[PDB]
Amino acid sequence: MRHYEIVFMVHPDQSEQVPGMIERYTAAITGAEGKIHRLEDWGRRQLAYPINKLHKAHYVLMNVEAPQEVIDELETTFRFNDAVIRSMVMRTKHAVTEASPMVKAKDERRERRDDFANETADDAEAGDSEEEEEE
Amino acid sequence: ARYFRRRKFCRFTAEGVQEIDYKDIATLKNYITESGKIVPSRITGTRAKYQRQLARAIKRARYLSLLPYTDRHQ
Amino acid sequence: PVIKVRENEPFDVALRRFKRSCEKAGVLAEVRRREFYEKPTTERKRAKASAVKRHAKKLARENARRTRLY
Amino acid sequence: AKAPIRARKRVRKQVSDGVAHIHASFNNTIVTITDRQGNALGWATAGGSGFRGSRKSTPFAAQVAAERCADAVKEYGIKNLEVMVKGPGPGRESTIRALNAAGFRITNITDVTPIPHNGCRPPKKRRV
Repeated sequence: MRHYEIVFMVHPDQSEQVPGMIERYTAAITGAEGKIHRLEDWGRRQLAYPINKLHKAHYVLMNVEAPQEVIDELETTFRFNDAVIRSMVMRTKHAVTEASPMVKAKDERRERRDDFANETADDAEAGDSEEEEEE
Repeated sequence: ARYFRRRKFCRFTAEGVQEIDYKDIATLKNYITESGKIVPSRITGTRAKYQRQLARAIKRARYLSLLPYTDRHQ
Repeated sequence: PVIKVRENEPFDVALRRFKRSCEKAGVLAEVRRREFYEKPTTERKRAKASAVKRHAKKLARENARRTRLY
Repeated sequence: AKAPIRARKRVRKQVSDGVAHIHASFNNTIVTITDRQGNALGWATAGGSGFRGSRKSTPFAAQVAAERCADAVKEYGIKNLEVMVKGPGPGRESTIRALNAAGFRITNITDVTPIPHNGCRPPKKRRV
């Protein structure tokens, strides 16, 4: 099998309803003798054009070992979902060995790389736990 | 004596052979200005192979909506 | 036009040296022209080329200055 | 009540603060003071000061646009500005100098010219 990496997006209203998605995707990869090496949240990002009449949306990142056809299959699942509103999937990628790696990139998102339309607190109920003494 | 004080991706052959990766958008922030421009090799602290590889990852993250790309946003 | 600044209302400090968006600015390189593989270094050698009496006079000043024989 | 004063003792708003937005254009300069939410309160121009394209495009015409715009907002009780500028035109500091010299207090000057990631094909002047 292959090391993979997955990005996918949901609305801001769904940024604390994304762990319920990550449960199913995890269970697809663990079902396949694959393992989750990292799970991470990139938070709310600002959009050049409204999707379904709203200017912002929520990004998440997973980092895995999985068979490549699982991540073929999962890139297609995002692309067939209307709640999952855009993805990118990329071949031959792995997690960091670091704990809480993502907190420093959450910090970058809330500062210069959104337009901060929505509270930090709902988007942070996704992905990597912000253990600030590990990072 | 042996060994001497290396520079970023220096004194070795088997580092920065393959690309410097985009997922660390917090590290990528280091290599952009306050107008979302790329900084060249002499500023990232790296040589030609590694800067070409940085500039692909920097590009990637900004057009993925993960890294700053101007002083402005909407 | 004005860039961004730590300054207290700069308008009485005659800055122009960085104070552009396009006007002698770096983004003027693809704005309003063709691609030109040769031009942008050719046009340096050409611009310099005609003022040769004034060029040669500074060169001659420096050769006469440099020798400590006066 | 006495008979009223020869010049006003009072002024109907006192919002203190605003932004002078300048569009220093390739043929003109336009100055507008707006409240902090961007609703414009009054404006004035280079070109309306008796100048065509050929003279309205200068920092001296722009210098005068700033004075007529400082007068345009007098009743809204603003005195404190920050400044935002866009467009290729030279109406970008002589304007500010005469803006501050028409009884306002400037504290910041910032650019708001939009710059692209390559973008679309540019407009043409002198077939350039």
